[PDB]
Amino acid sequence: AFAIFLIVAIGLCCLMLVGGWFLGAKFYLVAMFFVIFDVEALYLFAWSTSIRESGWVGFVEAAIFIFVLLAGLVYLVRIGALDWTP
Amino acid sequence: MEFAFYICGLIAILATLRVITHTNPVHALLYLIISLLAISGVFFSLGAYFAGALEIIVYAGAIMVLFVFVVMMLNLGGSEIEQERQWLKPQVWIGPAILSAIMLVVIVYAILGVNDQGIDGTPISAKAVGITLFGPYVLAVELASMLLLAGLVVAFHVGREERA
Amino acid sequence: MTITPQNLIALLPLLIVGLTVVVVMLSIAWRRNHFLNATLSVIGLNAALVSLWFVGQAGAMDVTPLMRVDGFAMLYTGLVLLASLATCTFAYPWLEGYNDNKDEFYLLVLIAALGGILLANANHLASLFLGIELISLPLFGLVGYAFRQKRSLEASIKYTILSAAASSFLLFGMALVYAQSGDLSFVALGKNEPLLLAGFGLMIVGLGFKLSLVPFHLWTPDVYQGAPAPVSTFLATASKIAIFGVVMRLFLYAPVGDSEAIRVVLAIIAFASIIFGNLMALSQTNIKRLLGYSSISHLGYLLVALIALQTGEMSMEAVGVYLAGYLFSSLGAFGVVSLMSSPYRGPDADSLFSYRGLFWHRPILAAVMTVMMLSLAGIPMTLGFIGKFYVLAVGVQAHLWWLVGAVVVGSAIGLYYYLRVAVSLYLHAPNWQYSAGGIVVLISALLVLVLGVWPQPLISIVRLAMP
Amino acid sequence: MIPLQHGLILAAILFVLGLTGLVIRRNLLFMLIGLEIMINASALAFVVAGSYWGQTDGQVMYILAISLAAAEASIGLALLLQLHRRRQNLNIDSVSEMRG
Amino acid sequence: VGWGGSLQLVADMIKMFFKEDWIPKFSDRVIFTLAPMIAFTSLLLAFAIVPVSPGWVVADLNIGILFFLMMAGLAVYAVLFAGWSSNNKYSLLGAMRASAQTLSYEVFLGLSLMGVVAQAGSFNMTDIVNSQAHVWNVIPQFFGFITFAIAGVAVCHRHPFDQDGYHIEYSGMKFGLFFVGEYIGIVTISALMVTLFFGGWQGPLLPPFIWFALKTAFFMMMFILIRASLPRPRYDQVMSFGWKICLPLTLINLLVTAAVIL
Repeated sequence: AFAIFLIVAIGLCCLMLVGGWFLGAKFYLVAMFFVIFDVEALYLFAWSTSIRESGWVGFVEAAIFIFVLLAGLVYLVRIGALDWTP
Repeated sequence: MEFAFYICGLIAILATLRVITHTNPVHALLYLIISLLAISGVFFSLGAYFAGALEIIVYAGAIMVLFVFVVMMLNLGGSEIEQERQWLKPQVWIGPAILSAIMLVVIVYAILGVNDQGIDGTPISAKAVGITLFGPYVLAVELASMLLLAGLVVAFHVGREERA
Repeated sequence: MTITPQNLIALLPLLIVGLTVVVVMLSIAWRRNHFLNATLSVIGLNAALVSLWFVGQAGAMDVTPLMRVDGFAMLYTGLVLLASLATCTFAYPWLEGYNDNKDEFYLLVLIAALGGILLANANHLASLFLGIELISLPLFGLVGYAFRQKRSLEASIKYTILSAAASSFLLFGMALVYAQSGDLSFVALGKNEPLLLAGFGLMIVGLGFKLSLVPFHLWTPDVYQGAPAPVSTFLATASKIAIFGVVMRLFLYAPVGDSEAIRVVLAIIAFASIIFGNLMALSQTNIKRLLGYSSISHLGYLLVALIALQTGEMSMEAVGVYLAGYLFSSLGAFGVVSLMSSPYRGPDADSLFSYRGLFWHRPILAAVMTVMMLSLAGIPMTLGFIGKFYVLAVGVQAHLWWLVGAVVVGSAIGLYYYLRVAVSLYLHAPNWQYSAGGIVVLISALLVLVLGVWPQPLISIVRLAMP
Repeated sequence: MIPLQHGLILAAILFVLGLTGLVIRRNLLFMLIGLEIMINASALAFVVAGSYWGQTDGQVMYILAISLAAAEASIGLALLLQLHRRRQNLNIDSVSEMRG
Repeated sequence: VGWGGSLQLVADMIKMFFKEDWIPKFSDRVIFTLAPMIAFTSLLLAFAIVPVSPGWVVADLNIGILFFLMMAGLAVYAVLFAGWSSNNKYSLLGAMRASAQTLSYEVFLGLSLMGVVAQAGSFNMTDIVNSQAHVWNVIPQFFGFITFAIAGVAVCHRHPFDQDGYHIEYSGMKFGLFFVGEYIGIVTISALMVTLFFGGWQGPLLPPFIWFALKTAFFMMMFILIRASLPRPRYDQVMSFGWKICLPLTLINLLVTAAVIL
């Protein structure tokens, strides 16, 4: 299962370590955009898990959620924060 | 899950002692990622399936990437070590710890007063969390979005660009 | 439950303001203009005031389990909206002299209005958290607006670390209560074991930072000196006005607040807030630190009413009218401070020694500061006296003799610094929206005078709102 | 089986360890780290509180708790950018004007 | 040499071993030993959720898709820790730039996969591969398909070129370790592209397990084919045609699927 496979993987990692020692700036803010937008889209991860039974009210709810998110992205692009970057 | 719960809690308890104790910031970042993977093990020990995976995607995988970015672009390694350890004497470290001790033991006494009533391994899947979030908690999601969008405006403003 | 048109009419304040953020953000990305953004933001907040009438057509009802809409929340939404209206009219004259990016200001104030009008409507512990943080993020960022000074950034950073710390105390307390109780809904809570009470004390810590209580008041001087005066109008009035509503509703609904174990602790905090405010407030020669010191004492008088909410039904209207009077007094005073900084001027030079004269410089504006400054104290012919009078009556009604005595001796101590500023505006001397800013503070001066001499119409509004 | 006190004790210890870390250490970076260590400890209490009763009351605002943490962390890192850009010292006593 | 084309890779591995490892002075050691593992082991454990067959799925853990995204997040920590261990400005800014590109194109993969999740209605990978009983999830999510392909080849796969010198500082057994990891990385993206979008375990007339693994190679080879086909773009241009034209695509595709399902 998962635990057996993880134990096997970490044992192989320990074995290859054993074999290895036996043989002998600025404009990062695009990054911060990610950090917002991961948590924004994490609510969408919950919604598509049960789209069917939330139904149209959840659909209208999710439409307004991503419209706010898409309006924020257009603001980011059209300001000039999100462009060519270091 | 009981031994799994215990080992993840002690790893989280210990790695947290390390991150408040250590000096090298990158080692502090590394020990706290150990803490965050330990907490996801705790969530999966308890049964919160949409929290253990959720914490690793975001909390150990989005927020701390931004922390790592700032500590390598300041290039602060090699400066402010000697006087920074001179400030933390063990006699200084003892002082506020007794302050935090008072509330910690009161909480321990307050939580030991109640009965056990041990829960079982109840599995809580994402099938109902997405239902409950967009049902009774419908307002929270939309207003929660504004919390992030507000963070975006202030982070562009305080992270304002210039000629340099 | 699902969405019915009754729920949408009830939610109309949270909706108009949210639609305003979207339109303001689109307008910023389209043109990046100060005039259009100020007009668009003030129109949305005025549209929210108009739509308060439409939710008054709707009765006392729920939207979700998170929120409960009553007539109490109608009045608190109104207080927050006029403060947001007040802060944008005071920000245009200050921001005309700002060098660049002059348009993010209204976007953050609009987010803070969403946060304020979400703590008015509360029924579940989570809505309490979605509201506190929605308003903090603009207050995280707007005290750091114009970070080009050496103290705005200082003030922003001190408030940032401390407000995140309070939110972490509130959240940890919020769960330690929910361990005993099966639900976090205010009503469903309490259905006196130490863990519930211990969880309650943690929420008091996380709430008493933002309400500026006695062991948490240390932020209120520094950021009030550091922040721009337009931000101080919002930070003095709207945040704590909105926050006080949710902390009162928790004790009214929750049966645990009926018990005397929490009551004694909050009374001692209220006792010490009055004393530890009004004694350290004397020595200050800075007007912004002076108003920040008085804020601690005003929130203390609100607490000595709140402790006797559970004894007699007059405490509801007492808290409401003191909040209305406290809004008008602080808006007039902080508007005059901001109106002295008609350009950006870099760091504004405001001090009690810098306010010698000011009657032979600008006579009308000195009269407004004097009227409001006498209204803060307890002098009659001002709305602050009627608010002071109800909190004395509430303390007499509930036999809180030490607490009502603290208000009187706190008033006796606090008369001194209000009167110096009132007379220091009479010593010997050492654009269109600016006229609009003068109109706002002059309108407030007329209101506090006529509602001090003639206070009945404001009581009719308050008893109309209270359930 | 794991009872309430064992889980919540993990939550309480982590909050105290978080809070302690922020107070003792000088650098603003470690103050921000302590904020994250104490916002997850509160969230750890909520999940074990929300999983005691066996419903979806933990994961329904555990996400709001980390949304606050994400927004706080983004602005906190931005504040340290401007702080090192103005002055090369990064301790909080650098911005400590208007004393008393 | 070997008589097989893939067996020459094994030859290279032999030509990779028994080289000594030198410790650079004034450099960290814990990331020096662990930063190889995050590029290797993390995508190796992205193969713990691949149902090659219902009798030979690696792990029947209750949530599949999230455990893919988790690893796809930890993929950025390896690029950073190698750059901080290099301790050279020529490598420092390149590691920052390479990690910025990974963070830029990590956004699209989660939002592209939710459309397939929504039409399947679940995360668990056995529930997916029983949903592909008659029609695979490659007809409806064409936009989700192309964006997941672009997001897969952006993360630790050198398809936009621009890779600087941040892996130069490792040249011993760890160079082969990164190389083994990226080879393992490309087969899991190809396998996951098949078993989540196409149908694994189908077999209309031939053993299904063979019928799937056959498609797996086709994508794996196809990625190599396009790697050698498309030239290098400008590093400014990938961010210009990143968030502008990819983030709206997954969300509008998710709404189209929400209208189709509902």
